[PDB]
Amino acid sequence: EVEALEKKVEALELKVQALEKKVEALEHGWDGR
Amino acid sequence: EVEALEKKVEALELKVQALEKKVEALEHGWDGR
Amino acid sequence: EVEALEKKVEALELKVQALEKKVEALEHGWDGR
Repeated sequence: EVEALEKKVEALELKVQALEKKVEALEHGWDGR
Repeated sequence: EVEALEKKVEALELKVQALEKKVEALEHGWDGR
Repeated sequence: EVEALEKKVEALELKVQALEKKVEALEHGWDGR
């Protein structure tokens, strides 16, 4: 159970990081995004 | 404890999915968004 | 293990909340964002 929750949490960390990069690019207009 | 953390994690999965849909719509201009 | 996962999950909750605020501001044009 705990090891599987570790997996889900790390998967969420990656998804959140990807969202952060995309949202920062939209906010700041990076490379015309 | 573990069952409650499962709940928090699934709640985060849904919030992240909703954010992904919204960010993809902004990036791609879906339906004029 | 469990206490550390609680920490990671709450950190994700804060990151997701910040993303939600930023995405809602982009969607709605709050304050010219």
